[PDB]
Amino acid sequence: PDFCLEPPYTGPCKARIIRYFYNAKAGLCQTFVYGGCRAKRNNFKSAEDCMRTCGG
Amino acid sequence: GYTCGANTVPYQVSLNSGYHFCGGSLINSQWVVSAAHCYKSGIQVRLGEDNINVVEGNEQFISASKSIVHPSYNSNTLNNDIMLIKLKSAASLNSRVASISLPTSCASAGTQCLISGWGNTKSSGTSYPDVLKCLKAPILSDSSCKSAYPGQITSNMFCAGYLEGGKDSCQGDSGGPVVCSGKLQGIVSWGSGCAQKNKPGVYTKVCNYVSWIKQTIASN
Ligand SMILES: CC[C@H](C)[C@H](N)C(=O)N[C@H](C(=O)O)C(C)C
Ligand SMILES: [Hg+2]
Repeated sequence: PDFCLEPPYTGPCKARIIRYFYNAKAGLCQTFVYGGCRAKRNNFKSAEDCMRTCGG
Repeated sequence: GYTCGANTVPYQVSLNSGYHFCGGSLINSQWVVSAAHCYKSGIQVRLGEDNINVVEGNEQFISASKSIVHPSYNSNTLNNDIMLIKLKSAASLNSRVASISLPTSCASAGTQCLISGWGNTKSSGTSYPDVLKCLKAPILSDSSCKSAYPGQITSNMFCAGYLEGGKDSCQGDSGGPVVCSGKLQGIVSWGSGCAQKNKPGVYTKVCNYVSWIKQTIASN
């Protein structure tokens, strides 16, 4: 999945919600800050979701 | 930003889900106003906070019964970015927990307002405060807001801050107050980054919603 290679996107909104993204470089799911809106697909609510969809 | 001072913004609330993710404003004993993009499950509201990381003895942690996002919130344009939260139990209003009055009219450009939150304190970089931060910023003109953000500003939004940069609201601040002459005129909502030049913060225009908030609080 091609979206799994894409950099984490915080976006314009100003919430501080911890989510997961796939870090291709490290070969694992990492946490980042998500601003609460306009999320991109490399944005998961748990490691487990991230790993299931992206973990390659 | 500056350190507001302990319990100096008594209507400021932290929304917690295991950690601080948003702010909000107490509008009465049982109701909080926040942003629609702050909607989560399992919200715990924390009142009487200053240091969100230690327990200082003025706190009330109260869970949310109900969380009501505006029926016309658009996830994409961020229009109608407003949500109400009903507390499970009424708060005890004291000197460190007090609510904020809703506006009778809309505030004009050039009105200086207080914006407060536990969000990031570095424009570029990362630093989340223990204590509450405050920021005095003017309401900007519709004309300048729309030119800062072409085709993105609806009648339910306003800009506030400094075209120069370095003074803004950041991630962690959403849902939190913009209070102008004692009245809740805005909610911290979005921006293109933060504290960037020519890109002021964008705030939900609370004066357009006063009828909705009242009737919704009344019938819930
Ligand atoms: C609104 C609460 C405060 C002022 C935010 N979180 C903040 O510390 N902003 C910094 C600033 O000093 O304005 C930063 C430069 C965005
Ligand atoms: Hg920022």
